[PDB]
Amino acid sequence: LLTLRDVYAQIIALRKMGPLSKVLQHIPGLGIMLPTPSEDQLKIGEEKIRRWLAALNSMTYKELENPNIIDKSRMRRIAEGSGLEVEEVRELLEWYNNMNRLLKMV
Amino acid sequence: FQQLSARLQEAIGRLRGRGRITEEDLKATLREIRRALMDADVNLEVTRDFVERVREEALGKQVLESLTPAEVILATVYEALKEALGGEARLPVLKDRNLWFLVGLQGSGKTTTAAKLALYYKGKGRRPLLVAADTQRPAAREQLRLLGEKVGVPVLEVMDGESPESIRRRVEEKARLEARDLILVDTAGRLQIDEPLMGELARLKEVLGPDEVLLVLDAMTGQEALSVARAFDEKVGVTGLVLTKLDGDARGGAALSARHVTGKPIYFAGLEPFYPERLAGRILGMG
Amino acid sequence: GIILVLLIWGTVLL
Amino acid sequence: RSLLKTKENLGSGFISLFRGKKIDDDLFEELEEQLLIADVGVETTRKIITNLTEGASRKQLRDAEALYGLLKEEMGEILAKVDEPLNVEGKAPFVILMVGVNGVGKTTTIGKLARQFEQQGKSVMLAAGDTFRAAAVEQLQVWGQRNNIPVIAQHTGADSASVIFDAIQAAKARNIDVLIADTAGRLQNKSHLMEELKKIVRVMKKLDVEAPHEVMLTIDASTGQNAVSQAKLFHEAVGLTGITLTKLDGTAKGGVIFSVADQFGIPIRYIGVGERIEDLRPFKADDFIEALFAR
RNA sequence: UGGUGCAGCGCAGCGCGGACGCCCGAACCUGGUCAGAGCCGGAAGGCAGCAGCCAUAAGGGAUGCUUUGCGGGUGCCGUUGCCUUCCG
Ligand SMILES: [Mg+2]
Repeated sequence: LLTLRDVYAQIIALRKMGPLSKVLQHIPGLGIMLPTPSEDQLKIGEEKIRRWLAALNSMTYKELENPNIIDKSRMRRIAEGSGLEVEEVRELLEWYNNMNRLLKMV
Repeated sequence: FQQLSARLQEAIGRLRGRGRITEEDLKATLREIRRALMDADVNLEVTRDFVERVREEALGKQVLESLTPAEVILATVYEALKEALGGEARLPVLKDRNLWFLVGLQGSGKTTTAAKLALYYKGKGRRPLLVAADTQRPAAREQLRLLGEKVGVPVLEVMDGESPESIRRRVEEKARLEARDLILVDTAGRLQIDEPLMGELARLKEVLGPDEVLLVLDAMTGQEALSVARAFDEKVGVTGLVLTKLDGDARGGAALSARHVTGKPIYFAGLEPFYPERLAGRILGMG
Repeated sequence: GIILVLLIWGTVLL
Repeated sequence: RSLLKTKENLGSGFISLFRGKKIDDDLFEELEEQLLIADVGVETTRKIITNLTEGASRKQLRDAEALYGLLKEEMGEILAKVDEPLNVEGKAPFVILMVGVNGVGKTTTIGKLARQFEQQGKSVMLAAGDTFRAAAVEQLQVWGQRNNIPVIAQHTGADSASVIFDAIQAAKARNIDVLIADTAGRLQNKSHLMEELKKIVRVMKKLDVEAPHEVMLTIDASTGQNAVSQAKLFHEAVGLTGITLTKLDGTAKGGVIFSVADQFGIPIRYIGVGERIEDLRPFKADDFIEALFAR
């Protein structure tokens, strides 16, 4: 049930219930339909879950703040350590900056 | 009720614009509704009376001669669902001084409901008083204080191993200094039903001597909740039922088999007064 | 209000 | 026969339905509304009505009672396409995937079916796949414990996709003809159930590139529409090659067989019509229909 | 004859540098422990392995009746010898 500390305390709570669906707990707005979130049980079928939650915990509690300092020698680092590929790491690194960005405009 | 409704709505949808129906066709919908109740974990006996009820009503409204049978059946089931919930809305009686007990198993929002019931009458011009009866687990009375501290209702915590006599001594005193016209005694709650617990609840009732006994049961259990109410009403003596978590429940085998089995009218429901007529519509897709 | 509604809802894309 | 309650709307039921009736639009409707009761299926019934009208028009029919010799033919061909007896000879061992939702009659069928093979003259080895359900594993062990039937079981919670392997490996060395094994059956997670069973058929190709040989499906009949939804799920999960309708006798919904044989076409293996082990004769088309319409 | 000024050694102290002890400490390519994750196989059970944590180099800092080398505007210390010049 400044941002990095919040990301972990949040993502960690995004597993002990599903992948849960509490996405509709702090949103007074309305939804769309039900035949759409059905593709959420698909990823659950596999013995695994997602690649994101992999290389996510495979990083220092300071390397997630400014992933910009990460180079070609740092991407392959959290790549083999998590089992993912260099490409699967980029999509993850280029996101940590988005959260800390779009948040500023909020 | 997602499942329940989804079964009934379609059960009648097959008769949406089919002209005059035959006697054999009428029997179809009857059984189609039966299974809709079975899967909804509804009492067998209640399931029969439900189907049989529609049988008489249908034949009484000349459904086998009506151009639009989907309209007759819809109105028929509506009457069955409404009566299956209680027929008409019912609420506890109020007078000079009131005092009830909030008995129930642990994990059914027994403590949460007691806090909501106090805030309800509070806005109606009443003066409730949350009083924990639990004397085994101190944490039980601790959870009631927080709830009463947010809603704005005074909570009276009892001591550990305190005799019922000593309780009534303070509950009656604190109700005089602050002038309380309502006392919500929240009894202790456990996972299962044991004799030792059923014994303390009975003695505590012979002392204070309440007027009505509300039982907060879980609707996410179905017939299971009914069996639980079959004990309290035998060892203690309940007068009403408060089904909570109705949203999570997609069946409704405890709400459609309450007035029949236990026979206890559902006053409140998890929080606002239970409206049989209202819920009867949401099931048919019109609430 | 609307924060992660347009954020986490995009993590399933990749 | 134990189908009296089933013949209330089927077979002999049509007799009192077309009794003194004239073949017309209002006639076919009165029939379709009766077929949708035995859970025959909307698509199935719709197909029967059309094939019936065409046959009751291109031959000039003015008697509804004459339709008797029509439905018995159409409804007979539906099961004739899924009428394929089960053979378990030649192969050794013979894996028999047992899929189905928990609480349907799987563990019950595995027992009766096992007593059939040994009765013919062949050894059989059980295998409690679904470890999560100790209620089933405990029964599969205590049972074969007195029937001298070998049962393979492990720690509660082990991989059910391997409980079968242990039975197969211990079958080629202990000489075993028939090899039956149960699996998990939870609809709560469609995906999981898919990959779970799918990862079982892709691994049994080690000791036998032909195993599993049969993908039996245990579904209840009294359920009605439920029996259709379940079979449809397992059909999209793995390659079903056999289905068995249990608890058919005792309910007026035996017409579900026409839905799990037309909409799917999966050749029905066995059929339940009682409680005894003998009350489970192989699926027969020119037999079930002959008794279904038996006046 | 004598009083200063000497040089080279022998004892303390001081300054600097180098060890020991303490603190901090390099992304990985060093090690142990390794949630999550990933890999291998039909399982039971393993392999590989990142962050964090612990320990530990290079490289610094504070401090040390402690230990060592070197370097001098310490000191009324005792004595001998030599010497440009100065002073009785
Ligand atoms: Mg008494």
